[PDB]
Amino acid sequence: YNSASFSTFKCYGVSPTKLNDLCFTNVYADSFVIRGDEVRQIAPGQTGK
Amino acid sequence: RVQPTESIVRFPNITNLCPFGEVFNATRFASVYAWNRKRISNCVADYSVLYNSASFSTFKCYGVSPTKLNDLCFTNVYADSFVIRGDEVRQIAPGQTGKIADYNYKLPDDFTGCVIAWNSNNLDSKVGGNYNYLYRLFRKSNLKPFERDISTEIYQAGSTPCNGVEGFNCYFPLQSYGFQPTYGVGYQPYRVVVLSFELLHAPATVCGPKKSTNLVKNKCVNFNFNGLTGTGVLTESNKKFLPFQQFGRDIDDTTDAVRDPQTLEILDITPCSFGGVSVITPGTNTSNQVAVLYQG
Amino acid sequence: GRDIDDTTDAVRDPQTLEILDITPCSFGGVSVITPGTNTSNQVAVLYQG
Amino acid sequence: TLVKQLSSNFGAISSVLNDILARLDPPEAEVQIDRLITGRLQSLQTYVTQ
Amino acid sequence: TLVKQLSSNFGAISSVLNDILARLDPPEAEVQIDRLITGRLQSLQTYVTQ
Amino acid sequence: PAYTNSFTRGVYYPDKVFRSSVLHSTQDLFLPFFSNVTWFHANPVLPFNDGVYFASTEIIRGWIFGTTSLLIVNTNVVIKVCEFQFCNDPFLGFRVYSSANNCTFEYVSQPKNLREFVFKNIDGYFKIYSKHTPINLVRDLPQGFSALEPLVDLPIGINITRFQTLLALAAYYVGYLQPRTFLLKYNENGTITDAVDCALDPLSETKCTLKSFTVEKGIYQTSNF
Ligand SMILES: *[C@@H]1O[C@H](CO)[C@@H](O)[C@H](O)[C@H]1NC(C)=O
Ligand SMILES: *[C@@H]1O[C@H](CO)[C@@H](O)[C@H](O)[C@H]1NC(C)=O
Ligand SMILES: *[C@@H]1O[C@H](CO)[C@@H](O)[C@H](O)[C@H]1NC(C)=O
Ligand SMILES: *[C@@H]1O[C@H](CO)[C@@H](O)[C@H](O)[C@H]1NC(C)=O
Ligand SMILES: *[C@@H]1O[C@H](CO)[C@@H](O)[C@H](O)[C@H]1NC(C)=O
Ligand SMILES: *[C@@H]1O[C@H](CO)[C@@H](O)[C@H](O)[C@H]1NC(C)=O
Ligand SMILES: *[C@@H]1O[C@H](CO)[C@@H](O)[C@H](O)[C@H]1NC(C)=O
Ligand SMILES: *[C@@H]1O[C@H](CO)[C@@H](O)[C@H](O)[C@H]1NC(C)=O
Ligand SMILES: *[C@@H]1O[C@H](CO)[C@@H](O)[C@H](O)[C@H]1NC(C)=O
Ligand SMILES: *[C@@H]1O[C@H](CO)[C@@H](O)[C@H](O)[C@H]1NC(C)=O
Repeated sequence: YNSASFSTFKCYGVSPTKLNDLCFTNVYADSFVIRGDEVRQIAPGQTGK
Repeated sequence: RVQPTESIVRFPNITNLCPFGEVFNATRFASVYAWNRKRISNCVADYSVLYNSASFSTFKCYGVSPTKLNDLCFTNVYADSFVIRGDEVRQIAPGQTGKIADYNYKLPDDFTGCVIAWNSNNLDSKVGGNYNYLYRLFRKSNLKPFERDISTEIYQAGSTPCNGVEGFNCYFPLQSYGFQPTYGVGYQPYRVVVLSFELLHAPATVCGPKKSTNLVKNKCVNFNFNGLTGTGVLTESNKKFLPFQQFGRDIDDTTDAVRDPQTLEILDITPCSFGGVSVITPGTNTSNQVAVLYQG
Repeated sequence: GRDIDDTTDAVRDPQTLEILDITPCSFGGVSVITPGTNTSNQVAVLYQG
Repeated sequence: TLVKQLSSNFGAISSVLNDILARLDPPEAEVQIDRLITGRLQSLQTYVTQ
Repeated sequence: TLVKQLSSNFGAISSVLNDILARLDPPEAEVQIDRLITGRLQSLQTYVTQ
Repeated sequence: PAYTNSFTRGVYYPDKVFRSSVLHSTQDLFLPFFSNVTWFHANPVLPFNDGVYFASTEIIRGWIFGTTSLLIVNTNVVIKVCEFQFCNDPFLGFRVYSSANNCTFEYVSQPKNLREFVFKNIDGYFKIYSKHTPINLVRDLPQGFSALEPLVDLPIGINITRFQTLLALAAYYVGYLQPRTFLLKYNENGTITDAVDCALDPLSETKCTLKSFTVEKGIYQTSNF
């Protein structure tokens, strides 16, 4: 969060400030490149191309 | 044991009826983050007429039976009203958590009373969506039992001090609802009235409809003085009560005196005679006679 | 470490690898030594242990 | 002590049977009267042993 | 024996009080706390009788 | 503003029940014994932490409470409780407020001595106790017992933290109540006759433990350390 102003730093279901305390298992990482207008499409319960 | 003979009940002669319709179906309620408190006192209530008929989605009474709400007296019944999200109508209960549970309205862990809700998808389902109804999302800490907050300040998240810039890591603390008339049941607005009341605070006057009965004395009877139920022998005594005192106690915290609400006279209470029974027998080989001896 | 009755008696520092003893804080019972109310009102106080 | 051990809640809502019976339906009062019974039985047992 | 008795569930999920207080919500953790308290009072009444 | 001390003053009837020939232990807000009580002359903003023991030996009529709004004056009494606009010097001539915009509860009652009062805010009430007793010693709060009796119980429920006196254009003491436990002693008539502060001295705690006012020779266990 103390970085180069992540534009869409917004977690779902869990508060980002409480991420550190809780312990998860086997995190996956997905990386790709899209356009600015298409960033709003990446969200649970949302549709679009 | 000495069995009772008749029963007497004494409630104060109060004529005016508690205003309930002025609270339940009013013109417009308030938001969930700012809820008003209507205090009801000094009247004769009737919760059964609000129990039957009409159409209420939920009627859940905690710590008291809704059926028996018309014979016990109370002390300054409170009333709260607000409009709630459809899926959170069950989130207002003692103990259980939630967003609005700890950020809008937190009931105590020992709450007593009744939670009343009913459908409000007719007048509050505006075609464009009522934007007047507003809820809070961000707060530094959780709320306390029966706490309200109105103040709106820019929230702060970690570093990058906000001090009113509503920028990065800074959010407006509270967000609206929006009520389109075609949403599902999870989004549809609901209307909630929370009734809460304290039992042992003072000898108050709000009571259910119960006709009084003439006083009897020097007989083991059942009495009912303003929700105080017990069996005893009511006499006339000379103990001096100060004008503000109502009840009376003894060395081991047992009610041995009382003041009747109507006549305002001092009466004592003495338990009806008890005792064990012992039988003297000369043995069932010589004779079949006995001799009973009440002990006390 | 435990000694005879499943009570922790010594622990190891997880960063410097040192053994540290553990001893309970001091408790007891306050008592009042009085010569009688009908003789005086001066008392003395005894802390038990 | 035996008499004073009659104004304790023991975990119920009120230490009065005539109050509990006048505020709760039978389905939901026997989870309260039971706590009262347990507490008062233990009090009597201690008294008798002493 | 009185000291060693402090390491038994008595029906709760754990003997350590802090784990129960830091693993469960209060209104539900009250029953586990009450189970432990009942067990330990019944463990002190013995060692006084005997 | 001099400083004096109270001598077992400021005990009231905590409950509405009647007791006779009983030694009771109540846990409520009480003024601690031998406490340091201020002694003003004749009116700044006096803080209202939890309660106030206002005693005057008489010109002193009013008590405007609030945060920056209850009001009591002496017509006989008006208790208008609503938003006011207070002046720099709120005295009775008379300008104390500007208007009553969103006004609320308004109780007008029917239109050598020591006056003692106790004000409290618990769960939405404003309790006032009082007791008028004769005295011949000028100022210098005497030694004895005067159990205060309940006077009114206002169902107001507001946020009071600062109060100020309405001087009538005169000495009054102000002591603050604290959470303390007492051992009240009732006589056969139902009146409070004596009290013991169970947190003042070791002997007081010993008296409080045994539930008696006299202690014989010996050693007793009071509490834990
Ligand atoms: C990698 O990216 C993160 C995110 O902006 C930044 O904080 C970090 O300094 C970067 N590391 C390097 C070596 O540039
Ligand atoms: C609704 O208001 C009317 C007033 O005309 C009255 O029946 C009562 O106060 C309310 N009834 C219900 C069921 O809300
Ligand atoms: C109503 O009760 C009062 C006592 O508060 C009593 O004085 C009065 O006589 C009662 N009314 C009637 C009609 O008896
Ligand atoms: C009853 O008494 C008679 C004599 O008094 C004796 O012979 C007989 O055995 C007794 N029977 C019993 C059952 O006690
Ligand atoms: C942990 O890190 C500190 C920091 O330098 C170091 O002094 C210490 O030796 C380390 N402990 C272990 C067990 O490596
Ligand atoms: C205290 O002792 C004196 C003489 O020793 C006696 O006269 C008095 O009665 C005693 N006080 C009480 C309360 O017994
Ligand atoms: C009250 O406080 C003042 C100084 O603040 C002190 O001189 C005075 O002795 C105190 N009162 C008592 C009874 O000790
Ligand atoms: C009451 O007033 C004080 C200022 O005197 C303020 O700080 C506080 O937030 C207000 N509300 C409560 C509940 O104390
Ligand atoms: C008080 O009334 C005025 C108009 O007379 C109104 O503007 C103001 O909002 C009201 N204040 C409250 C707290 O209702
Ligand atoms: C109780 O009050 C009566 C009423 O006058 C009085 O005669 C009696 O002395 C009082 N009892 C006391 C002071 O112990």
